[PDB]
Amino acid sequence: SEKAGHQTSAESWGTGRAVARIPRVGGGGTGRSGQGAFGNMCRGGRMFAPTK
Amino acid sequence: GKGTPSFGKRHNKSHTLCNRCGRRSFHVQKKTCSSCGYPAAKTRSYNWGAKAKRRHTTGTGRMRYLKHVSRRFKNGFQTGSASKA
Amino acid sequence: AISKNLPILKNHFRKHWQERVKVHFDQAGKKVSRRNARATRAAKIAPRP
Amino acid sequence: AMKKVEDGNILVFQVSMKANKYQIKKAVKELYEVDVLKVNTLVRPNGTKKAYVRLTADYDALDIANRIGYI
Amino acid sequence: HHPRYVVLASHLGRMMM
Amino acid sequence: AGVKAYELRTKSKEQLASQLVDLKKELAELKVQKLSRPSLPKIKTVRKSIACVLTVINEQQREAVRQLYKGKKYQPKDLRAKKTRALRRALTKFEASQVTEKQRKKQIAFPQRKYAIKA
Amino acid sequence: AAQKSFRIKQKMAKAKKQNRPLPQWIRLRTNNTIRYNAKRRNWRRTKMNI
RNA sequence: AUAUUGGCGAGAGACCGAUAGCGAACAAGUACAGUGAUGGAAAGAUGAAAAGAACUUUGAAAAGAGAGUGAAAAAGUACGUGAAAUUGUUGAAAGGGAAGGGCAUUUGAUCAGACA
RNA sequence: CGUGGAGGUCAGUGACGAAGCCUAGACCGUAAGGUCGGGUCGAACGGCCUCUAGUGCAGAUCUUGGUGGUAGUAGCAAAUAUUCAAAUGAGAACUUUGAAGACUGAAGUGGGGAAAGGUUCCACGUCAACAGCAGUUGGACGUGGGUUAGUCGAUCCUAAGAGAUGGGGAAGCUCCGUUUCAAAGGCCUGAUGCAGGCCACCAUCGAAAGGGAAUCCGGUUAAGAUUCCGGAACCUGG
RNA sequence: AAACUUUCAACAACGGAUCUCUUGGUUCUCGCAUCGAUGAAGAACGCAGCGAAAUGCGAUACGUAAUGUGAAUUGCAGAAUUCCGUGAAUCAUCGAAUCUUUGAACGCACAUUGCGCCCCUUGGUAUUCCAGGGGGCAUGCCUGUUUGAGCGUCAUUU
Repeated sequence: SEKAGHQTSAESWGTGRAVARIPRVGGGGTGRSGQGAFGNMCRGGRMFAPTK
Repeated sequence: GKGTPSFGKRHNKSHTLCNRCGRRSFHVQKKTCSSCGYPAAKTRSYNWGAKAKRRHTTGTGRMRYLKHVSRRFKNGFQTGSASKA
Repeated sequence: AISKNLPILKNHFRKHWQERVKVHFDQAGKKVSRRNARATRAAKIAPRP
Repeated sequence: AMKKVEDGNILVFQVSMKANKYQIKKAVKELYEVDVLKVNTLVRPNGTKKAYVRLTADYDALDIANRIGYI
Repeated sequence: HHPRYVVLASHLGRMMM
Repeated sequence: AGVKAYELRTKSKEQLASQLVDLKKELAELKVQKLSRPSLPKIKTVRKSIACVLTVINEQQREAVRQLYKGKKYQPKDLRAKKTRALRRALTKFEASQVTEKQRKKQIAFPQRKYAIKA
Repeated sequence: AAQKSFRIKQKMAKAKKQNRPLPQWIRLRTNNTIRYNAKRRNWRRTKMNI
């Protein structure tokens, strides 16, 4: 599906927070909050070169 | 103090329940709902809010009357009663 | 960039072209539909051509 | 509630949320054939209206509760 | 769950110049 | 157990009213008895017997009104056809089949002929 | 607040009746999957936000 | 004749197989966070059948030790298999401010055999 | 060389035990790797000829999950303070009762309320988890009971303000405006029409601290009372 | 020499990888045209003998009537004539009904379970006051009906 792995509002936190620069989910009190988002290496992300 | 001592003064509602969507997004001073737009005749919905539409669209509730129209169509909107054959 | 001895190509794919691709997987299904609609029309106006 | 039937002549009922003291008074007269002195109503913390009813001096509230069949 | 935020910021002084 | 609809359809208006009150008195008794017992399933039968009597009463009163309005052009909106909104506003079979006096002449004179090209 | 609108008190009424453990006999039905009440609420752990 | 990532009813795949595939195979737009717009998870698998361990015994009790059901409790509602990190007991060995590795042999343990 | 899947064949393997896992046990290859023995387990897997790809990890302050050394370590040191006996219990520094010594010290550690919480209130049973020690106790866990009004509030009035109608803009979502360039309707006499006569604010929403009709004492519950019970009063409408 | 530290093995731990499963997802293809003032989509609160949810329903409340099948439902209790029959079943089908308070939402409002007017009818010795039961009162526009307005304007008396 062309939607898979891109239904998130994640933004990279930037350097200076002792964490990588991969985009991350916002908010609180969920458990998904602060995870990896779009990336191809990220759980629940998007696959490399989605099959067309 | 911007922090802990400031939060200790938070005891005034800015949003109460909405008579239509019932979601506690009804601004008391503006008399409008930041979710369903009440009292405007329409329901607030934007195309950048794809998720928002999925939460409220048709099918997410009971469909008291719309869940039978397909059955009635299959039979030609018949009127009467079974003839006890 | 321009690199070696090759023709000058022109591929017009700078818009959002992935939004308007039509692959005709239904070539076979359309043939059976055109063919059956031809057989049902014939049976309705028969014996006319 | 059972102390109130024995002591105060106060029949205690559950009534519909759409009712008012005038309708509660009418109902008891028709169904149970007793005159009511006054009706006091409150809404319970669970969403059901309760009604305390003090019958008049002539009708003994233990007799009526023993007729309906709960005392 | 545990929300998190920017730990300290500032209070690091300045260096060389 | 419980009342039967086909038996009620042969009773009169006054009779079915008397029956309705009788089952309401019986239901009140069951509820004061339920307060001293761990279970009392019979309450359901009496509760569904009140629904059968009411449905037959309304069915009688709707037929009478339906005979009173028999064959007059305006009748109550509740007794009409509950088709879809658009089906109710489309043209009647008579109106959509109308034709001008000119076109009718062309149809009679020059109909679509039936032919075959074998020989 | 002691002086409260009926609409708020009505929501409290629903909350009171939703505050109980799973009925035990539900655990015995054929092909049962429910283990506990996953929507339980307490006045100390979360707030209704009404 | 042409269009169709919505609704309805059907047939399929050189597709994914529970961190995959839709966010959601489960009481999933659920619990939960924010004043609000909004944000938004984890989570499948005893067995053919509960036959889900009667009874005896120690303990205040949870439990233990027996007895029993089952093809198997090395399947006990913490339940198919059950890896690694990390950990307890048992056995072998070495150990003067690290441990690990390469060539060669002595010592201890362990393995195969021509066989006729 | 190895992995998921696909077409052909081996009339391939298997509940007399397939795949997976563990094994300083064995063999083949320079290697990538292949093969066998044993133990565990329980239902499906491979050789060869070809086809295909979401096809091989030591790193990316990589993504998700799990686990260590630090380590029984740092630490549980503010608000003057505890002690003796019996009762209960498996168990008492921490519960109950009694005696003692102290503190808040009337701009209190007392007695009520407003916003806010929503049952935390009271009773019975009870201790797996919570009270960064303990627990027989608890604002915890299971099960129930409880909030009574002509007079206390809301309701009614208007304040800063918000907003319909008549209209004018704006492609449109809608903007202005609140008595404005409007044929803006309701009270009375008599006889549902008639003779008349008077009256132009202009809808409405906006305060549980502002305006405002009227209730006091005594008694009573596990938990309610200016609300219940007894007595004695007052206001509005008819 | 023990303790201690390290490597390996067996057993037991912590953890839930791997393997085998699968009422889900994803893509392709075929057919159809059906929401709403006759009150929709969505929301609030309720309904069972024993339910908090998902599902169903609306004071006729896990449902009523009708049609088909023809012996259940099940977790416990119950249901017994309901077993060669106008008849069990959270059964299938569905053409007759009910459908709380709302919502475009429509008597006026609504941080109020707030405040009115009209019609018929019953009780309080009652056209006027008070209560109960039923039925109604939004806005723009179209065709007609009735009642009107203006020296815009015609004829006609006098």
